[PDB]
Amino acid sequence: VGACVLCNSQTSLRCGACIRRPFLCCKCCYDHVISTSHKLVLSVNPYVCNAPGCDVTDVTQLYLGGMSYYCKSHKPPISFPLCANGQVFGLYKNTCVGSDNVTDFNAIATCDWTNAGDYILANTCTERLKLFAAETLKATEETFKLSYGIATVREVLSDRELHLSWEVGKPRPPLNRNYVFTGYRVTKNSKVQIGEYTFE
Amino acid sequence: KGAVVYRGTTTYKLNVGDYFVLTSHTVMPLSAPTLVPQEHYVRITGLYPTLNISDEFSSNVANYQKVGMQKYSTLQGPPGTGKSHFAIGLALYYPSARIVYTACSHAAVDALCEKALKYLPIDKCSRIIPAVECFDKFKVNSTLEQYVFCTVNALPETTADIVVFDEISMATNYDLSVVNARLRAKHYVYIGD
Amino acid sequence: FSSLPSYAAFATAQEAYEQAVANGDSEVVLKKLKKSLNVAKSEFDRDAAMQRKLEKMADQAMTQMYKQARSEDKRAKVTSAMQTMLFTMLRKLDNDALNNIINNARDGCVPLNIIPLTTAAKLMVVIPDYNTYKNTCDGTTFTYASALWEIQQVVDADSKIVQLSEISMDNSPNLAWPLIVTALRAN
Amino acid sequence: KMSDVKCTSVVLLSVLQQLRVESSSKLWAQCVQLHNDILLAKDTTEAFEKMVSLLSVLLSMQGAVDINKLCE
RNA sequence: UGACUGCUCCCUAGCAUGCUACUACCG
RNA sequence: GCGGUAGUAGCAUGCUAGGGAGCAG
Ligand SMILES: [Zn+2]
Ligand SMILES: [Zn+2]
Ligand SMILES: [Zn+2]
Repeated sequence: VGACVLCNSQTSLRCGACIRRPFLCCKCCYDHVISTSHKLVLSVNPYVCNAPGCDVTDVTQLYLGGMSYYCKSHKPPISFPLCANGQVFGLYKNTCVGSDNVTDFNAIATCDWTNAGDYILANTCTERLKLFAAETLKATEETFKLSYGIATVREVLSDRELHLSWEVGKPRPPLNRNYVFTGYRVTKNSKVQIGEYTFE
Repeated sequence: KGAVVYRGTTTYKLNVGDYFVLTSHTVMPLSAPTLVPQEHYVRITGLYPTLNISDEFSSNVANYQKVGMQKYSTLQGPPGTGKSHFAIGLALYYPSARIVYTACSHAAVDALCEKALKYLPIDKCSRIIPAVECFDKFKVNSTLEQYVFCTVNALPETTADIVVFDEISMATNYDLSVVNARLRAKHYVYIGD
Repeated sequence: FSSLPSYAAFATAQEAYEQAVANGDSEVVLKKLKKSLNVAKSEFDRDAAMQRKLEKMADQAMTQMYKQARSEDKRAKVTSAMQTMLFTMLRKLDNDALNNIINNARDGCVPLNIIPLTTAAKLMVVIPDYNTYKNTCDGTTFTYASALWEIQQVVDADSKIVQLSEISMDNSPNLAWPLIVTALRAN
Repeated sequence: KMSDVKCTSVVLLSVLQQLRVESSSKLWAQCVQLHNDILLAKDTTEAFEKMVSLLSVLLSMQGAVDINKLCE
């Protein structure tokens, strides 16, 4: 329950399909849902069909039912679509402002952070959008650098000479001091104080 | 069949009412595939290159080099064409890879162990004894060891880099799946044709 | 709903209704037209009452099947957890003295209250005050349950290691007092 | 007044429990005794003395900022 | 870490029964 | 111009399920 990211409006809705779960008010969250593939938004409880064994997450297919949210195939007779009238149902559904400027958010949310357009949009947008873009960029970087396994060293060699390998199909990580490895060595159970290293 | 001759190295006295049945096991579901698809590596990776090389088998250095470029490989040779000691000489050419030996028969491991003790060290090699006639002078419960000898029937979960499966003719796809599920490695070596 | 034969009948009924409205047909033709659409509505009432009921029944059955599958998964998980608990607590039994007392029984059956009293390699003593400490756990070694126990660790209710020198008459009020002394079997 | 001091004892023991006072067996036992005696007290003199004794536990720690919480 | 039983309120969902509501079939 | 039979929907009753909560021994 906080201010919206793209609209600075009080909201309890986090876009579940996004990375950092940004706070979005009803209108702008609906715009993000209909203009991208981010068909999952969170609340005090996640927007998902609470009927057991169901796998729908799309807010468009999700309808408010009883004390929980359901889908057309699992809705009670008293059914209420979550995303309707240009806004997804939730708290502050009446005290809402919204913003017509939702194209930038929909573009930056689905970007892989591999094109210069993402950097241009991050440098040219609202301050809240710029901060969200920076946070998501850091999250993507740390998830791409953690998308591999544990580099295992099986032998010990002389000083300043180690044959470090990579994973199966993993590209070569930056050999410069751009990434400073800060792990935690495990003796038998606990991971603590591997030390500070700088690969060169 | 030689009133049936038994090919056992031990002795036993039978009693009244004792019967022998063709006891089989329960085939568990097979998850692991036979082999992962191959891919051409640019460099010799996955195995640690050591600055000292073995000149004991000059006609196998090229074979080891070519194996180090392929994910899974198999050499087509007649029986006795270095079939029993190819992996043994590989474990000494590069003493930096977890070499795991396995066979489709428990009685065929004697041929493997005949010269392995002369070539590979005896002290640093051991065999896990489950709770049919093999060496018992080894050290049991040696989970962390460079060289591991065991059978698919009682093979616990472990990891390695190079796995050699001798006598590939008598092993079926189920046996291959069992070998790949009990032991998980990025390389698989098949000896035979 | 959208692929039933009644849809074509309804379309034909609507076309006939439009033709009658434009031409201005007789009352008998209008009644016959109504008897067609209205009993095609009878057919579709059934297709929206028995088929819709079958869809609800299928959804209910699928939900029950999902619940049963989740129950079986929970049963498997609980079975594995209980089996692992039994197998990891059996391995701490020290079956040497356990077999020594079991085989010494009349028929291999013993009361449960004596197994920890005879074959437990670790004794934990909870002491509420120093007056009971000096009687029971005096010194670095003490005798209890027809055996000799040597203290390896003493802790308080805060689970803080307290040394034997700290258990004094004057130092008693400076310690949390359910003192838990752990001892090992002597031999 | 008496109900007021008993409720203050309740909230004070609540904040003490939130401050991991129960990690100290002696301190938590003393706090529990004081809190239960305040609730069982019949006069607002013994209860207030025990309330001062219990509040001394909160004031004895550095885990609570006393200046910030006194906003008046 | 969160027992057994009993009674009572509130919300929702689906199903059995009393109506009400209109189209036409049938004589 | 007829009794409807039916039907299917606002309304009512009940029965069940699910959730939240209160008291009692
Ligand atoms: Zn917004
Ligand atoms: Zn999103
Ligand atoms: Zn559903």
